[PDB]
Order: sequence, then structure tokens, then C-alpha cells
Amino acid sequence: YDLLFKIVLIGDSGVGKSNLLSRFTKNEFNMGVEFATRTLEIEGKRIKAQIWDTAGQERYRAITSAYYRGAVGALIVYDSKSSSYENCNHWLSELRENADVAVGLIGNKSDLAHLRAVPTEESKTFAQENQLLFTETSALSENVDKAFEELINTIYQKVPTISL
Amino acid sequence: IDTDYDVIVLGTGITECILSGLLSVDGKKVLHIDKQDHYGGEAASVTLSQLYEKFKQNPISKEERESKFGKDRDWNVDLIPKFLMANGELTNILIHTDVTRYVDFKQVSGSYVFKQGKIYKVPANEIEAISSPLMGIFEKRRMKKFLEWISSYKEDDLSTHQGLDLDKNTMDEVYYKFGLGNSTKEFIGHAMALWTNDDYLQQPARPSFERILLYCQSVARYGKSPYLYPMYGLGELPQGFARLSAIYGGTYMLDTPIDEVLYKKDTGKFEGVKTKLGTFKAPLVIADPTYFPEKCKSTGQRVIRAICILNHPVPNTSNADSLQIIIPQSQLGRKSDIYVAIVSDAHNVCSKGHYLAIISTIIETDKPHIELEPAFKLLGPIEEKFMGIAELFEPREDGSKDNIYLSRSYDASSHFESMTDDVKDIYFRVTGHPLVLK
Ligand SMILES: Nc1nc2c(ncn2[C@@H]2O[C@H](COP(=O)(O)OP(=O)(O)O)[C@@H](O)[C@H]2O)c(=O)[nH]1
Ligand SMILES: [Cl-]
Ligand SMILES: [Cl-]
Ligand SMILES: [Mg+2]
Repeated sequence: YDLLFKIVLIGDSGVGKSNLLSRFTKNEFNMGVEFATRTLEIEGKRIKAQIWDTAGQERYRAITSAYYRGAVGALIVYDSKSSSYENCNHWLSELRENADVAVGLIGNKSDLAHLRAVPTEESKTFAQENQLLFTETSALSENVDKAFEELINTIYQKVPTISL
Repeated sequence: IDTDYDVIVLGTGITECILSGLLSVDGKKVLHIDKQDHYGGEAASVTLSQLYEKFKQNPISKEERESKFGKDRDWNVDLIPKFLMANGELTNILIHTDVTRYVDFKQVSGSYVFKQGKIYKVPANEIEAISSPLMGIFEKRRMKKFLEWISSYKEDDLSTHQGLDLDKNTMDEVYYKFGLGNSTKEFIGHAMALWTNDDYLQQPARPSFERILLYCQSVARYGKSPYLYPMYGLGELPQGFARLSAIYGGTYMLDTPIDEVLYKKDTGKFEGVKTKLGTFKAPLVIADPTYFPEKCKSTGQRVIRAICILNHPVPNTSNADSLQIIIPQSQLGRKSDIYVAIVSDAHNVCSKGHYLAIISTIIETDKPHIELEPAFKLLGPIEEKFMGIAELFEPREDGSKDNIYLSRSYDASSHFESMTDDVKDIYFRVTGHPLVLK
């Protein structure tokens, strides 16, 4: 691989961030991993995507600034729960402060559409104005692979420490 | 939502986060709380606007800060200046716990020592040792023979000791054996052993010997200097270990003050804490002094730290992107040394073209600002100064009576060796067994 994109997952606890990671990389589903990787080729270039997870640190707003260090891309994840959706406002402000970056928004758990709170209509409008792309996903329906890859395509347009 | 833990930790200073990370790795259930909205505790790295908040009367206008300093996101400014010894115990902990995964490092360009108005690069190798104008030919010869003994000495082999006894000889006698002049003593004691006064001269050699050897080993590990410095500032360190804790099951609460410490009915022993998020309980607590002021005592020492922003490299450093300055006390009629720790945009701690020069010493007059004048004059023109005084606290007790294991305040030393000493000491007090690195 000739390019390495560090991308981070954010948003409220419970949404599905951990599962969206294990889906896109390991095609698995739980009912925790530090980070998982996946390589794609874009314009003949091998791109490793390093996708970091929160270790549950988002629960009481304890995400380290170091989590965003050198991150060239990021996904905000909401839930079935308008609470998380409204909280997506918070994580946007968090990210542009600590990162550098290309951002995308995802509405996970679309498989449970029979318990929907706040429709697709608003989520698209919310995304369209705020310059970040949208993709309604489900980790169990699955727009998982599309969402991650769509983000990776977009980052591709953008472009001595010592070991102990 | 959990309420019962094996360990509660308060404050996200480096000391606490290392212990948290170690205990979580050990398989303990750790709850770590900070009343502040960011990680680092007393030794965090902060933004330029935060510096104005903490140390200045009013903030600075948007256009003044914009034209002079650029964007606040480029600024990660250490509140307490420290480097890491390259062969020191913190690097050893970073390797074993693999926190090296969360932090990148660069080597400090060199160390410089003040002598009669000018600074001099401490020789890092033989080429530099030959060229150096610090000492004369016979002085260099005598010290060469001294440092050869440092490296060839073996504890359990008495035939290598050249008649010296680390425990029964003072360092002055070690010096005496090798014929060393007072100026060569000052160099060794202050530039290599990193003592901040001459008390060591009349004390058993063993501590001086250990520090000197650590110096030599640290410079040998990679070259150039004994020192490393983290990209994005010292604040990356606690955050690294906190992340280790979380991965290993630790729970973290920022911006969560302690409403009340709970104590066992009749013993005074720790029971838990009340917060806005609820009540949490543990058989014991680890905390910095700010959480238990009544259970700490003052060491008697106050430390002035002056953060200086510069538009230019430090004069007489060959445009070094980082360095350490050592001003021995006898060069100033002082009781203790003055340090300067200098880093730049090479370390992602300030915006392009700036340098951070942090001057510290232990205060000994009623005018701390004037005490620092000698060091101010070494830096060239200074864009801005941020002045802060801190008092050094330490626990009254070891925690065996109340289960309140308190850390010491970050001291005036130039590196983290005394911090990792605290860690090992606290770990033993908390677990009953010495720290074994996996
Ligand atoms: N039905 C359904 N459940 C999900 C989905 N994603 C996550 N979950 C469930 O939500 C719970 C917590 O999700 P998690 O991956 O930990 O989200 P996180 O807290 O943001 O990391 C788990 O028990 C999952 O089974 C989904 O797409 N559909
Ligand atoms: Cl160190
Ligand atoms: Cl000499
Ligand atoms: Mg998760």
C-alpha cells in the first residue's frame, strides 16, 4: 500500500460504531477492537484505511485529543433515537477542533425501521447543508461497505520521528 | 451506569494515567475521574488562548493573536516542562505497555550548559568532545578516565571498582580519586547527573553514579542527546495511558467534579465519591493532591515556570529545533539551577516559525521574575511571557491507614525519572507487590 488514511468513528454510545467497524473489516456482528484495517485500490493505488474505535470513551465525554491526531477522515454515527441524532451536532464541533479531514454522516440500525424516530428526510437535509455526506446504514439494509468506501474515495482527492 | 469498582482514580495527570493503565492491564476494574474538561491534570499541554486565560489579566484581541501566533489548533503548550531520558524508566514503560502506539517522539537536538555569560553545547560524541571549548586538554583527559570508570564499573565485581565504594565514598572522594577540578565537578554534577545544587558532593556516590550512567546510556541509545520529546506535547503521554486503560476496560469521566468523598463510618477509610453522574465506590483511591489537600503537606518549595514564545531560534544553538539549557547555581550565586526547555513547530506544539522556551527554577527570593532574568537574556527577543507559580505537595501518609494513595506534585527536575519513581512507589503501596512490567 502507498497511502494510509487514519479515519475515526464518533457519536453516542450504543449507536453501533463498534459493529460498523467489525462489519466493514471482519464481516462479523456482536450482540472490543482498538482499530481495524482494510485495503482498497483507487486509481491503481493501494490504500490502507486505518479505522479507529472509541474504547467506550465517548460515554462520558472522555475521548482523548490524541484520538484525532493525524486523522484525515471521520464518520459521525447516530441511531431509533433522536437523542443521538441531535447529539451529532456536538461531535461535529469536537472533531473540527481536534482533527485537521473529510467527514461523513451515517444513520445506523436501519434494519429496525419499524421503530423509527426522526425520518430520513431530515438527516439528508442535515447532511447536505453541513458539507458532509450521508448514508443510512445497518450493521445487521447494509450500506456499510458503501459508506466507508465512499468516504475513502473522497479522502483520495486531498493528496523524522524516531522509533523506540 | 456501574457503581462498584476495584479502583477509583482522580485527576488525569501522567502519574494517575500510568497507574490506571497498569491496573486495567492487571485485570482490575478502574474508574478514572477528572473534574476538568480535558486530560493532563497539572502537566497538560494547552492552547494559546488557554494560556491567556490562565496567566494573563485580559485576553488578546483576535487580530493580534492571529497576526502574531496563527491558529489556536497549532498550539499545544506544556504547563510543566519535562523531557524523557532515552534510556529512562518512562521509555521502558512506554515500550512494555505499547503506548508507543499512541505517541510519536523526536530527539532533542542537544543540551547546553551556561558558563560565564555564554551557553555551550554538551558534547554528544568524541568529535564534539575534541572540538569543545568548555574545558582544556588535561581537563578532558581526566574526565575521560572518570567516564571510563562509569562504564567499566560492575557492582558484583570488586576488581572493577578502582578502590571506590559507591556507598561509603562521597562523590567528592570519587572526584578526588580522578583529580577533577571544581569546574569539571560542576559540569559532571549539573550537566550529566542533573543535580540542581552541590549537596551531592558530600553524599554517598551511588545516586550520582546512577544518574551519570543513565545520562551516558541515554545518549548512547540513539545519539545527539539524552532526550526525547513527544509530537503534540507532553499532554499526549497521559492520554496515551488513559487510552490503554479504556481498551483494558477502564471507565473514564471528564468534566466531573467530586461533590463529596465518602468515608467509612468510624475508620476514616475511603468508601467512594458522589458526583453529578452518581455515586461510585471502591476499596481504595489514587489521586493527585488537589483532590485531598488536607492529606498532603508542603515540601517547602515553590517553582516558577515562565513560558516564552519566540519568533526565532535560541541564539548560539545553530538554529536547533529543540534543546535543554542548564544554568548551574554557582554560575549565579543561587541555591538551585535554572532550566530552560526549548521546543518548536518541528514538534507540532506551536505554529510555523515559533519556538517555546520554558524557564523554571525553585524560587528563593521575593521577586521570582527577577530571579529568571539571566535565562530571559539567553533567548533573544521574546514575543510573550506566561508566568506561573506552583507549590510542591506530597502526601502526609502512605495510604495504609485510609486507602488514599496520593501522588506527588510535578517537581522542578528536567525529566520524568522522579515521576516514574512515584508510580512504582504508589503501585507497591496500592497492590502490595513491586511493579513487574509485562
Ligand atoms: N438490530 C441492530 N442492532 C445493532 C446494530 N448495530 C448495533 N446493534 C446493537 O447495539 C448494541 C451496541 O452497539 P455497539 O456496536 O456497541 O455501538 P457503539 O456503542 O456505538 O460502539 C449491540 O448489542 C448491537 O448488537 C444494527 O445495525 N442493527
Ligand atoms: Cl524520563
Ligand atoms: Cl579537571
Ligand atoms: Mg463501541
